[PDB]
Amino acid sequence: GSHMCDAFVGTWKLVSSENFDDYMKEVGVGFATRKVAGMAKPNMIISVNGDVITIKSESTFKNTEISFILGQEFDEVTADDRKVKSTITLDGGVLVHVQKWDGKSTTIKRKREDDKLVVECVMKGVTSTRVYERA
Ligand SMILES: [K+]
Repeated sequence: GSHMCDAFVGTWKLVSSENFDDYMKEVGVGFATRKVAGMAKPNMIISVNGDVITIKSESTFKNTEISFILGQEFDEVTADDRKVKSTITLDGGVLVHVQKWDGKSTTIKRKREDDKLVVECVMKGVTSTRVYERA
């Protein structure tokens, strides 16, 4: 069936993270914003309403929300307030998310492994990995 919904929906709390500072620095985030965001350990709520997928991130620091349809490009406003154009597709069961803006691109993969949800964000060379568990 759509096994995609079952795989992704629910509430995910961050449990580990590597290279995030470096990833943000590369994406262009200011030093103070990088630091506070580095400590924020946000939740990622994923939901599905028919064809429309929704991903929220809530911390005390900052909240964000995207709603989208796979393959359909949409305007997104990132946590650091980049005005970007996003496209999220489903590849092998992985959610691939591309952000284009000002000639730059960054790719965010979200993939289920075991009971975990692994997010890999790649900008130019720099790769960051975050791991989430169901809350
Ligand atoms: K927090």
